[PDB]
Amino acid sequence: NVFRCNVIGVKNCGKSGVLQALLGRNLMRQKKIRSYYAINTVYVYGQEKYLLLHDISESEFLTEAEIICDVVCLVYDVSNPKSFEYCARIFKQHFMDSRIPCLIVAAKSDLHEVKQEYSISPTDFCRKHKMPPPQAFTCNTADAPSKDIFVKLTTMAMYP
Ligand SMILES: Nc1nc2c(ncn2[C@@H]2O[C@H](COP(=O)(O)OP(=O)(O)O)[C@@H](O)[C@H]2O)c(=O)[nH]1
Ligand SMILES: [Cl-]
Repeated sequence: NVFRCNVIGVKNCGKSGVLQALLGRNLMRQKKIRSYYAINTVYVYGQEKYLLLHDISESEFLTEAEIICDVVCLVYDVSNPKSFEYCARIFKQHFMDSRIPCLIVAAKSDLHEVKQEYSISPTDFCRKHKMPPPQAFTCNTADAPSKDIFVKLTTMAMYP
């Protein structure tokens, strides 16, 4: 089965990097490339699934067409202290009452982590809203980026 995931975060938070990481391309190969969607096979419990990622550009609000999905990937940049505030805002605005599972991903984990300019820490925010702990991620690797978050996203997408 095919599952859809909306990747949401500020400009230059690493959304495009997440999509290309699904395609198995590290940051090194990405920067030598001149879509807002990405799909690949993801295996959960030995079974073949398809995960379709949607790059959602930073905006004031999301339309009903942008909201519908099987799982939401809230991406913030650990080197950008204003990145998580957007994720929290979008969540409360569209997904807090949607019964759609959300996963907060701390992208660019290879960089130095700074204090986010939000009243609630990303860790506390996840605990407050029954969400999994913030998932560390980076596509700036020697080999292909880890597909751990994609297995987890697909797993959550299989919720009824
Ligand atoms: N160090 C590091 N830099 C990254 C990573 N992912 C993206 N970047 C850099 O962040 C910049 C913008 O990221 P981008 O993928 O365009 O995010 P987007 O605009 O939200 O889709 C690019 O110049 C990338 O080189 C990462 O995992 N590690
Ligand atoms: Cl954007």
